Parts: sequence; structure tokens; C-alpha cells
Amino acid sequence: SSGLVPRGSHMQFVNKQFNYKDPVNGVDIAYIKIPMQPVKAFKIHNKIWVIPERDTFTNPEEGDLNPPVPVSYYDSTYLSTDNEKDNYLKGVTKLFERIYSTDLGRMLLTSIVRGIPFWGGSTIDTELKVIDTNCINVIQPDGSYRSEELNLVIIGPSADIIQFECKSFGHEVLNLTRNGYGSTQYIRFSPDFTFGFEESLENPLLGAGKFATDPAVTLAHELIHAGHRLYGIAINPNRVFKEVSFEELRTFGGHDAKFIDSLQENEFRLYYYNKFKDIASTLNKAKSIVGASLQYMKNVFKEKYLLSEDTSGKFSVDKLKFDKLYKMLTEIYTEDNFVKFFKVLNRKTYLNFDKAVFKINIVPKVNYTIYDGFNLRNTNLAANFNGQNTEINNMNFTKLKN
Ligand SMILES: O=C(/C=C/c1ccc(Cl)cc1Cl)NO
Ligand SMILES: [Zn+2]
Repeated sequence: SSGLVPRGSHMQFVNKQFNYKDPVNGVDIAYIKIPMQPVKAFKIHNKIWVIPERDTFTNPEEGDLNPPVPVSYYDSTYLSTDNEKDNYLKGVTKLFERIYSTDLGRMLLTSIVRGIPFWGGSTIDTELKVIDTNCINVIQPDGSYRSEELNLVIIGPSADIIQFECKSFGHEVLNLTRNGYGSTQYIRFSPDFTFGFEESLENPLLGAGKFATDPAVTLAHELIHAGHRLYGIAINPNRVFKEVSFEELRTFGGHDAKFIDSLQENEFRLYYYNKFKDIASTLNKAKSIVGASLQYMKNVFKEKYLLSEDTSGKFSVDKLKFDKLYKMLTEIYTEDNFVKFFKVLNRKTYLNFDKAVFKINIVPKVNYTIYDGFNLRNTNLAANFNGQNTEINNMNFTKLKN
């Protein structure tokens, strides 16, 4: 019926088949508070939680869901009911399993899980310490709570329902997404809507068709930004063509990313190489830790950053391992490469989308599968990306008014 386990006995990334109504347990279902009344959240994997709520939490200005760019869509009512929250959670779950079904997705999600935000929180130069906004408070059934570090939170969108994004809490002094440290990433995302694009496929009287973006591709896109931002190698959003940012071109990948000139790219690579050397020096100068042995935590970050260690125990950045990690996160993890792996239809450049928004339901296996998306094998929808064609597969896409 839902199709969460097409091969084997159990899901391979997501740890449980949650229902929204499952009681809180303080372990993988808990009321949590972000650095607000608590919100029910689900731990889908080590370091990754899902909050099936509209994001009225992360940005203080954006506390309401009413209307005050090309395409936007508002419904204050979306994701207000337990049934919707259940369907959100199962849809996100399904999309994670779809991403993890690919070699590329397994590489990306591993990198994300391993990309623990750096403990650069001390004003004492020789002391390691967590940064408080890289945690959440996990309330237990008896009301006690513990702070838990995490890497990624998937949350529902704020007022603009199709405004998907990867954001995070800043430091008053540190630029965490651009200094190698990284920070917990919050992805505003809905599996219940998608957007359109036009494509002309190839009998002769077929003009341009109207297709829908596969929401596994959209989520992977945001997961790719999360990877850059967790290893603190995001491109400054003030770097743009004008509009499309360098960071978006990089993340879309394919030919779009080739418009970032190689001289520019060499410059960023060197910049972040030096930021990683700074992290190795800081770890080396560390003498104490607050809030696990110092030796243990240093090693956590040697593991994250692929640091080399001599017989003294001194760390250094290896140039070949740095290049590997940097190339993985920035060149190999791209929307274009996920498109190739999924074998789905996608727009051919970042800006080439329609001002068309659709309600979808990906949870029923009769609508969308982990292996095929909307393009269900052994049906009319396997041919010519007909499952993503909003005319042919009209039952799966309800066009919304912009
Ligand atoms: O790139 C984005 C969002 C992109 C986006 C959001 C909404 C629509 Cl309709 C189309 C697009 Cl390409 N977030 O990282
Ligand atoms: Zn993006």
C-alpha cells in the first residue's frame, strides 16, 4: 500500500516506520524545542530528525502563515492536522528511501551523517565546546530533557509553501557555513507539492509537454546544500549571476556549474583548504573540553574532515584527501547526477521552470514508488516520462492557483 520496503525486510536508511500518533518515547519520538511550545519530532536516522510542522520557529520575522518572485503559493491551513502530519512523515520517509536506493544517495547521506558541526564554541582558544544552536532539547515522557546534537532537520515550509530551502542558525562572529565548521541544517520541504517545467521530448505533432518535478530530486537538491553547509564550504550567497547564485549553479550541477570559471573554483578550493588547516591547528591547540575525552572528540573531527595524524597525535590536512572530500561534496553530489541515477525527467537548467504548482500525494504505492517515482514500470506511465506528464498522469497532479 505505501511501498516503503520494495526489497528486503526493512527500510535501509530510515530506522522505523513511524505513524504520527505513535506515543513519544524520548528516543526516536519526542517533543523537542529548537535553540516556542515543543513540537513532536521523529528521529529517522542518527543525526537526522523530522518535524512535520510548518516552520514558524526558525526565523523570528516569519512567525505566521499568511501572505503579505516568479511562483509562490500560500495556504495557512496546510499541515495543521494529524492526518496531514502523518502523510508528511511517511512521504519524507519514502523520499529518503528513494534517495538511499541509489549509490549516489548512499554516498551523500553518509557524508551528511558524518558531517557533525564543529565544536568551535569556546571563547577560550584552547578549549573545545559545542555550539548551542547545533543542538535541540529532547523532552522525555516524564518531562525531563537532554540536549542532543544533530546534523539535519527536515521541517515543513513557512508561509510560502513552495519556497524550499536549506537554512541554519548563525553565530554572532563565526560564519559557520563558510569557515569549515558547519552547523545543523534545517530543510524547509514539503513532499505534498511540486512545481512544473516545460519540455519538448522528440509523433511529429507533439509540441512542448508540461511536466512535474520529481520531489526526490528536489529533496536531494536541498540535501546537497546541507552537505556543503555541514562541511562549511557553502559559497557566499552574494556571489551571483545577474539572478542565480553560484551556490545554486553548483548544486544543480551539470552544465550550469560550468559557468563558474575554473579560476574562481580554484580560488574557493584554496580558501576552504586553508579553513580546514585552521580547524586542524585549533584541534592541535586544544588542551581541554567542556560539556567524552578531549582525545575522543578530536578524533570525531579527524574522522569528519579526513585529517591525517602523526605519531605525536598532531593533525594535518592531507591535500589529496581534501580534494577528494571537496570534489565529492561539490562536483559529485549534484541535482544533475541524481537525475541521471533516478532516470527521471528534469528541467535542463536551474531557472527554466514553470510558474505552475501542483498538489501531489506520493505516499500511495499506486501513485509513486521508491524505484520509479511517478513513472511506474509496466504501465503507460513508464513510457516518455508519462507519469511526470501532468496531462497524461493528471490524477497525480492538481494544478494550484498561484
Ligand atoms: O533552490 C532552491 C529552490 C528552488 C525553487 C523553489 C520553487 C520553485 Cl517553483 C522552483 C525552484 Cl527551482 N532551494 O535551494
Ligand atoms: Zn538550491
